[PDB]
Amino acid sequence: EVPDRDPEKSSEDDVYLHTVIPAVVVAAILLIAGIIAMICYRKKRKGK
Amino acid sequence: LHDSIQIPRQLGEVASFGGSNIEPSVRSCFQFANNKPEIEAALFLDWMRLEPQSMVWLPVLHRVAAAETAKHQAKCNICKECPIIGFRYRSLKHFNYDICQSCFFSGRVAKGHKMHYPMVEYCTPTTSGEDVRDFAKVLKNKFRTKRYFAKHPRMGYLPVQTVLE
Ligand SMILES: [Zn+2]
Repeated sequence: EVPDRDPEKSSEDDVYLHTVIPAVVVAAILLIAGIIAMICYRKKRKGK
Repeated sequence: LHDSIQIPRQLGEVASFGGSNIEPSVRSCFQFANNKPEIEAALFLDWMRLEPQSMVWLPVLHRVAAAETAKHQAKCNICKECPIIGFRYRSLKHFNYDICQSCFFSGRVAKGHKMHYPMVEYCTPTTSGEDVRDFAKVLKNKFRTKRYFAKHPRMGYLPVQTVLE
C-alpha cells in the first residue's frame, strides 16, 4: 500500500497577495484623499 | 435726501449723483411704490437695496471699510504686487488676469490689453466655487464675441458687480 500521484499545480499566489495588494490599496487611498481634499479646502465662507 | 447730498456738495462732486435735484429720487421711489400715499421701512429698504444713484456713497464706503485688511491669494499682473492687499479685480475675457485697486483707479496701461472691458470686484477673499464659476463665465464669454455691448467712455462705472457678502 503505497500510492503516489503528482497532479499538483503549484502557483505563487501568496506572494502576489502579500505584495501587490497592499500597495494598490494604499495608492487608492491616497488618490481618493487627494481628490476629496481638492474638492474641499475652502468651499465655505465663514462670515462674521 | 438733501441732508445726505450735503456731504458730496461739500467736496464738490454732487453733480455725479445727479446734483442738488432731489425730485427725481422722489419720482423713482414713488414709481417703485406705485404712488403709494406713504412709505414704510421695508419699502425703503428694498428701494435702496438696488444701488440708488444718489446713495451709492453709503454702501461703497462700508464696502471699502470691509476691504482694508483683506489679504488675497493672488498677484497683480501689472505692478507684480504679491499678495494683493485690499480690493481685487478680475478680468472676464482673459485668463489668469488680476489687478490691484491702485493699478485700477490710476490706470497703469500695460501694452497689449486695455481696461475698457467688464471686470469683477472682490472685497473678501474668494472661495473655490467663485473661482470655478469665474472660469465657466470666461469660457462662455470666449464663444460670445463680436462686441455685443461696448462702453468706451467712463461716464461713471461705480456699480461694477455685487458680492452679496
Ligand atoms: Zn497693481
